[PDB]
Amino acid sequence: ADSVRAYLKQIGKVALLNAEEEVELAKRIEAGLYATQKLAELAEKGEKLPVQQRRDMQWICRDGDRAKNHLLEANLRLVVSLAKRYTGRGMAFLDLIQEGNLGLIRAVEKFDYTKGYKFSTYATWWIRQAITRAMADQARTIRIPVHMVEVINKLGRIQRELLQDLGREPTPEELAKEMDITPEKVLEIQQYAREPISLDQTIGDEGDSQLGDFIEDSEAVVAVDAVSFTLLQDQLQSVLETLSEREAGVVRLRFGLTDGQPRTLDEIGQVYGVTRERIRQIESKTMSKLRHPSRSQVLRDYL
Amino acid sequence: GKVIGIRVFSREDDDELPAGVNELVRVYVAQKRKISDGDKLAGRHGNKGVIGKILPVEDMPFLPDGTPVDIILNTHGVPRRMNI
Amino acid sequence: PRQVARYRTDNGEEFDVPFADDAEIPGTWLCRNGLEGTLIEGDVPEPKKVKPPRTHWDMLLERRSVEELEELLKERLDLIKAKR
Amino acid sequence: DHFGNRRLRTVGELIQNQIRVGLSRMERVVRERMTTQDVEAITPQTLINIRPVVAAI
DNA sequence: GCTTGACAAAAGTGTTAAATTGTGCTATACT
Repeated sequence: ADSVRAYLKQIGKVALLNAEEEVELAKRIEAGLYATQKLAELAEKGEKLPVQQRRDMQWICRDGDRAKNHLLEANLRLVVSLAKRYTGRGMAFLDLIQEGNLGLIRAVEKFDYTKGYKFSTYATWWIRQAITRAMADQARTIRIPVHMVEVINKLGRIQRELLQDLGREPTPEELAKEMDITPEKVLEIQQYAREPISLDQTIGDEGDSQLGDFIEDSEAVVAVDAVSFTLLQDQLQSVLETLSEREAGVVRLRFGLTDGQPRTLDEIGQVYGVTRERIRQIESKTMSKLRHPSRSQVLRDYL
Repeated sequence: GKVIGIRVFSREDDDELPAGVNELVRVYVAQKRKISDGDKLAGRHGNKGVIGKILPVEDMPFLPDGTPVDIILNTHGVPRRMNI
Repeated sequence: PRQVARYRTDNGEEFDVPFADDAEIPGTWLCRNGLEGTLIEGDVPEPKKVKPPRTHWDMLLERRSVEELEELLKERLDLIKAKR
Repeated sequence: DHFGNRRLRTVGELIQNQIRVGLSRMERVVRERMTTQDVEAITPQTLINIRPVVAAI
């Protein structure tokens, strides 16, 4: 019927461990890693080992991995008991659990049986950190680096504390002072904290229309402009006719009317085979010719 | 219409605007709406209807005083419907 | 102006990626397949980051000295021998 | 059911009920906070996070 | 109608110093 129900029915099958069992599995795991590394190093160093012993070490690995899997499957309950507290914060319960299990896996990889501390003591750190670190990396549709998620929560903490002391929402100055940062920074920070809204929401009454329907596509073509723009190209064509054959081409290349990419004086002078200063001189005269009332009066309307 | 008032909320002037907002101004425009053909009139008895036309006061059914009538209402209330 | 470069994916699929004639041609290209592809002609100079991802062995070596591990392995082996 | 069985919440009353949700869930936060927090090292200000209260109204 | 050398601004390019960003970690016990 329900999935989260199923996961619990299976982890509940595994038998919890006592302090003594944890160390034994811990030992078997470390023996499994060293045994596996020893076999790999001996081939690198051109060394051999007793046949029977070498085959014994290989089995140490099979027993080591069973220890690793067994250790995890026992403390899965601990992951859930920690994952309950972070529900409703923008992350599905299961996702919290799985991320907790990821943290749990690392704890097993770094746990130390020689310290004599109960396993749950050191695993809670990693499992806890694994979940929190996950939320900062996944809870927001627009991701924010953990350090920024870190400061945002710190600011909200100061805000909530300052809110409780003063009896009024602390201003950017009060909030910046207590946090030892510029008021403009807290403002820039307060902009980052905002989360997006759903276009598929229904702002119209009784589902008359979703919110997305009211969004303009400002990039869409404007029919009247595409026609005026087309008439402007045609009108410039005539204006180009009044200029010199070479003089018209210089204006085209200088602004890129023909190929759509402008050209510097040198490049323009390179196609006409003259100095880059000569092109500068020619262009200036074209503009003067273009500013003449006869040639220029027609194009003012196009602003 | 005409512009009545303007409310300017700046940032230099401390004020208090949502994060990022520098200046906030609102303009209030008023309009004097003459009763125009198409508007919806109605009495207190549920009778309602639009303004189909507005005749000059000259060509309007007027009493012997020369006192023109203001509005001409057809007999909406069919029998049984009443609207007494 | 268009340069036509072909990359080869690990699974065996090939892709054509048009580039500009003037610009440099990369040696590896993120392809439609979703995998990295090496170009066929032009030499690769592929400077692999060569960052070895941290493994469980690295986390164990930094707490157990090889001697402590050797002693543990003897305990385990002396234990398996006894079981026989 | 019957017509007379209608109660009719007044403005002040249905406002109070919304406060109940704010206070009750505020106590649900203080219960969790006091266990993890060190004893005598916490005060009403540290245990009380009125966010669900103000956000409720 | 064109070019020269000056000069400048503007555009790049290589070399460095912040800053930004991602990952690892925290050992009473806690299932």
